Amino acid sequence: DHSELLVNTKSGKVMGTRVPVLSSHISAFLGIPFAEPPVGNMRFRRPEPKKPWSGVWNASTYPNNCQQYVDEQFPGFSGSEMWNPNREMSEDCLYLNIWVPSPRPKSTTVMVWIYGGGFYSGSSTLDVYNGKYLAYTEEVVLVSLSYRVGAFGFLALHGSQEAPGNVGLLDQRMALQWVHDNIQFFGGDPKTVTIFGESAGGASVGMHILSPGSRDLFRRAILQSGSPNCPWASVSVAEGRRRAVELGRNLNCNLNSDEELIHCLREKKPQELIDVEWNVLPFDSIFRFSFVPVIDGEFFPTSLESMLNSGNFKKTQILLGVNKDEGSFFLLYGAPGFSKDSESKISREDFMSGVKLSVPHANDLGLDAVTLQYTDWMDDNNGIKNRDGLDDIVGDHNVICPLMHFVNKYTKFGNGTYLYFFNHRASNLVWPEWMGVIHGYEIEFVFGLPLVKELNYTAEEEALSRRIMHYWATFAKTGNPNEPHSQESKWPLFTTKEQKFIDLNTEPMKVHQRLRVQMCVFWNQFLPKLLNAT
Amino acid sequence: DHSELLVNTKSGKVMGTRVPVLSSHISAFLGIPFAEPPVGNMRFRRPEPKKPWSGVWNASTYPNNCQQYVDEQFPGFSGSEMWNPNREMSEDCLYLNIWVPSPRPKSTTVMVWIYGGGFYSGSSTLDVYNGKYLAYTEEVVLVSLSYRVGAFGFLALHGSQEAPGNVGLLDQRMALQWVHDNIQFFGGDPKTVTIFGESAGGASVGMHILSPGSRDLFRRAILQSGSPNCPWASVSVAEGRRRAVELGRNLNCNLNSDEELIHCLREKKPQELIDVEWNVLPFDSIFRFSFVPVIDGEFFPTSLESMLNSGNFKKTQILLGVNKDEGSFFLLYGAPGFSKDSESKISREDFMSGVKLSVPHANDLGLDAVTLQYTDWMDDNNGIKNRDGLDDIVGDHNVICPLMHFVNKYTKFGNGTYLYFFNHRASNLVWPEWMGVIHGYEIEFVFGLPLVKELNYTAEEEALSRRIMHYWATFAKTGNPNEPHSQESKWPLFTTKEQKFIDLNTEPMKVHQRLRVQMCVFWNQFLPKLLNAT
Ligand SMILES: *[C@@H]1O[C@H](CO)[C@@H](O[C@@H]2O[C@H](CO)[C@@H](O)[C@H](O)[C@H]2NC(C)=O)[C@H](O)[C@H]1NC(C)=O
Ligand SMILES: *[C@@H]1O[C@H](CO)[C@@H](O[C@@H]2O[C@H](CO)[C@@H](O)[C@H](O)[C@H]2NC(C)=O)[C@H](O)[C@H]1NC(C)=O
Ligand SMILES: *[C@@H]1O[C@H](CO)[C@@H](O)[C@H](O)[C@H]1NC(C)=O
Ligand SMILES: *[C@@H]1O[C@H](CO)[C@@H](O)[C@H](O)[C@H]1NC(C)=O
Ligand SMILES: C[C@@]12CCN[C@@H]1Nc1ccc(O)cc12
Ligand SMILES: C[C@@]12CCN[C@@H]1Nc1ccc(O)cc12
Ligand SMILES: [Cl-]
Ligand SMILES: [Cl-]
Ligand SMILES: [Cl-]
Ligand SMILES: [Cl-]
Ligand SMILES: [Cl-]
Ligand SMILES: [Cl-]
Ligand SMILES: [Cl-]
Ligand SMILES: [Cl-]
Ligand SMILES: [Cl-]
Ligand SMILES: [Cl-]
Ligand SMILES: [Cl-]
Ligand SMILES: [Cl-]
Ligand SMILES: [Cl-]
Ligand SMILES: [Cl-]
Ligand SMILES: [Cl-]
Ligand SMILES: [Cl-]
Ligand SMILES: [Cl-]
Ligand SMILES: [Cl-]
Ligand SMILES: [Cl-]
Ligand SMILES: [Cl-]
Ligand SMILES: [Cl-]
Ligand SMILES: [Cl-]
Repeated sequence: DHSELLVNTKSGKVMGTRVPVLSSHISAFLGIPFAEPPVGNMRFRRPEPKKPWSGVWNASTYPNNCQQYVDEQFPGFSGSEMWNPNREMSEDCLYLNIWVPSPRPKSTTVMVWIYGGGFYSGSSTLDVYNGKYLAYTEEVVLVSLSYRVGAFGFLALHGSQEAPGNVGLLDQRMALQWVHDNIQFFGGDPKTVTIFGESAGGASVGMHILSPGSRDLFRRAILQSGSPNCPWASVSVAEGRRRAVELGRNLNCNLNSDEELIHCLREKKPQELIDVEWNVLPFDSIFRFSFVPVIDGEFFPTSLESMLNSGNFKKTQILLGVNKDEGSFFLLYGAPGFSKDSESKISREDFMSGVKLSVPHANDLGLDAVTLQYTDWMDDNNGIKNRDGLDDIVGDHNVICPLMHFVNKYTKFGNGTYLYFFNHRASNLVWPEWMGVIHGYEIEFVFGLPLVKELNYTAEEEALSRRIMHYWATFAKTGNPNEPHSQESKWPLFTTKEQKFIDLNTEPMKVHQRLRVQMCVFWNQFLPKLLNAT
Repeated sequence: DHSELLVNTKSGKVMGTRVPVLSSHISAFLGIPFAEPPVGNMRFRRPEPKKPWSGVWNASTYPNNCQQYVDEQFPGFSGSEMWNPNREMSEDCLYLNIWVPSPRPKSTTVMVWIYGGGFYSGSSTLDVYNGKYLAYTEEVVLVSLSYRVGAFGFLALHGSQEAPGNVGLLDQRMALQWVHDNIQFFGGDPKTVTIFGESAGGASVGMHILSPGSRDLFRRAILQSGSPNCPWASVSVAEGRRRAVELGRNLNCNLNSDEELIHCLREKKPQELIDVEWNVLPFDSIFRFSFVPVIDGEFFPTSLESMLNSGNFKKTQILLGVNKDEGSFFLLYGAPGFSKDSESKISREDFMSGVKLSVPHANDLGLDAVTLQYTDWMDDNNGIKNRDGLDDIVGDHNVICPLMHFVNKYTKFGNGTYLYFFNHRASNLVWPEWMGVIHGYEIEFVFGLPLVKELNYTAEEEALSRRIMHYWATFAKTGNPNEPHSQESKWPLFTTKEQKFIDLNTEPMKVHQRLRVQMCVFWNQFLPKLLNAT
């Protein structure tokens, strides 16, 4: 072993690059391969382990981003473009990135990031995901993986082995297997790996907790604005098949057999599958994505609900939470009456159009039930109330209530739960005020962007980012976000009985209980009973 | 014409009695017959007009009270005994009472009182109904009628003419016909008659507004805590028949034909029918009575809802309202966990037992819907919240929301609506504090008991009674409760658009809007759609 930027792993030697960070420096090994390129006849198939290489792998520059739908609703606007691929797109995209403190640690806490983006998009190379601030400030080895999204990672024709489904989840598991096998050479302790992600990434984290084939590969888990049981996170095998066939029908494919269909889908260039991706959804809806995990009986033994009830899952500690206005993004992009440069005050007619779009699987009784629940009939024509009420409908149904069901089911068997409610609106936010604390905007605090002066955050925001980075890192390290024997206020543990949680903002810590119970009893207990009876 | 206490009517001469009232005096003609005694083969039949008499009728003492169930839940307790018959009970009970100012007016405003008591009880002779205070203070001719209740006034075997149903309503209409024909001789103006009643009496008033055969007999209407469309106020002809047959089955009657059944029921003494009256209800329930008006296609042309929608009803002015805690009486008497001498804090189990009892016709989804709606899940085990929530369930479902539906349907076609919310708890109340402002306790203010010193009301309460007596009387007289060109605050008119109403207490008048819309949209629009779909 010669240099600090050279590391010999079980797959071959890797050469990194020194990176500047807050007046200091650390090491980064970017673009390390963990699977063979899922190209050609490999498209839609399970990932294959990367064949070991001779010589030295150049790990000094980020890798390609997986083929995905690109958002151009607001061309040039940073608010939306900070999420788009910032590297060239390619089906050859299964790589991982590692940020190592300097000098190289011997056996320190490890954190693996799993990006979100509704399983149809996402990149490990985004600026808000730069792990050098976290690695540096908290001295953890920070890993960020990648995984096939869209049809590429989730086209599902159950029964077939050419496109069984969930391969994007299997891509994640292989990156986690590689971390388990090689993170030691980078100074990481494979027995103290914490996986964390946001949105589809948080749902993924929860899916690795559930899937028996993934449990042994990590120690602890953090989930941000995502839960495995989210209504948009999975589909039955019948629906997945139905959508795969419909995708084929959009490309004038032969539909006589799975082989015919799959072969045809494999002959198409990437952008061709992406171009008709959204045409397969079964309803006019928001917060619904075409290709997602399928409850196959393999990666997922049984229905998610029976697994949560039987305690059929990994038991450990978890730290999770949600943002105050999870729904605003999805209404801005597809609900009538909402627009980026307007206060978007909503009319009674658009409110109702929005309820229909938000609970696509509901019948009329169900739609009325929802409307009754979120309408102030003492002032039903208040455009701001209609807007905010619709925002909460989308956030409660799609993120918060599903996470609260998961939190409650998990706590009965887990070894420690820490729940947070993130409600701070960034001072340099480019989105309109009506969107509030947006889906995905706690991430910048988790990765420490506020400590970077040029980004223009207030001093209190830098403080908030530090507390957060330290809660996350201390939790990953010990199973508890609080410092042992500290003076600071204690984030209390979430219990079945007390159900406490804390707010996460620039104000002095404050503890609360039963996060949105009223609305969540509606969403998790009532509405489903109603839909199953009618 | 010789004396002030002697009056010659179209039915014969009547002799009254001078009565003392607040240091002064007035005349009272008590026990005037308006129908032939519905005795013997007359039981269950339509009322027959009283055959004119020779000589002078002694109208100096109250008449008998109709045969009815007598309440002995709290023997000796005034709170419950002030509602029980205070005269001997008899099937010979169709009489009316008149209080005439002195000196006798020539043609003044007339008010006719229709007592309540769920159509199974009630008397025109109760102390809280003494009309001398109102007649005196407001100089109106005050009439109080009587009508058969229980099986006697509402046994219904549609198709038959021996017991067609609604005869108790027909008893009321005949008393109103007699007032139309003879009130002139007592100084009353038959063209300015206002009918008013509480509970079943208020529902009756609304039924006379609906029934084309009753409309021409009165000018205006006042309804207190009752509405024709209340869930307990009527039954289909099938259900009435079903209950009449079940009553017969309780007395070991022959059930082969209506004639057999009716003849048998006619051979039984009164107390025998009363003794098994409650055994015919179809569900374990509260706020439900055995024999009530039937939607027969005669007195009621069509369903109450289609009549309200088509505007098929008398168009005039109406003044109506409800009390703050309508449900407490019915929970005290039959819901588990409630008792007279306890604070009655309710357990989650009794709350649920109570929901079942309160919405007897509901399936499980419906029961859950109700529970979800009235449960504070942030503190579901608060015994006081469970108690009060259950109180509102009973009041909203049985009185307030049905009245608000009626108010809204009526206003689209009426000539003026005045709505009130009575929320003052009497200072000398003998019932426990948890019952609040009880069903039936605004009556004592409407009849002016507070002006009687010996009854122990505060000075402010005497003031409240006077404003109320004067709103009622001024409304009966002109169609508007407000004084023309007055300094006092104005009770605004209730409109389809603004929906304003006022509170009625000892505080300075205050106007509000949309009385209990949130809960009433639930009860009037949502729940029924839910029950009709499931
Ligand atoms: C997490 O699991 C640990 C170990 O399974 C729990 O610690 C045990 O707690 C019981 C009760 O105090 C003791 O009898 C054992 O000796 C403990 N083991 C050790 C090594 O500490 C711990 O209580 C669990 N924590 C939570 C929040 O459930
Ligand atoms: C109650 O009815 C009366 C009479 O039908 C209404 O009075 C009429 O109002 C219109 C509009 O102002 C006038 O053109 C008529 O000349 C009025 N008639 C009389 C004799 O006043 C009155 O508006 C109605 N009130 C309510 C509250 O609906
Ligand atoms: C590593 O590869 C990148 C590819 O563009 C190149 O820019 C860089 O100079 C290379 N470094 C070495 C030592 O190969
Ligand atoms: C009227 O009848 C009642 C019946 O008890 C009696 O007390 C009263 O004295 C009678 N008066 C006359 C004049 O008949
Ligand atoms: C990761 C993000 C945050 C918002 N921008 C990115 N795009 C997207 C789409 C869906 C989702 O749930 C989450 C996301
Ligand atoms: C008239 C009263 C007021 C409470 N005491 C009398 N009894 C009774 C029963 C039912 C009802 O709706 C109303 C009543
Ligand atoms: Cl920097
Ligand atoms: Cl779903
Ligand atoms: Cl096929
Ligand atoms: Cl489709
Ligand atoms: Cl859309
Ligand atoms: Cl739950
Ligand atoms: Cl929950
Ligand atoms: Cl921003
Ligand atoms: Cl802005
Ligand atoms: Cl930023
Ligand atoms: Cl909940
Ligand atoms: Cl007196
Ligand atoms: Cl009903
Ligand atoms: Cl019969
Ligand atoms: Cl029965
Ligand atoms: Cl009962
Ligand atoms: Cl209504
Ligand atoms: Cl209404
Ligand atoms: Cl009292
Ligand atoms: Cl008391
Ligand atoms: Cl009294
Ligand atoms: Cl309403």
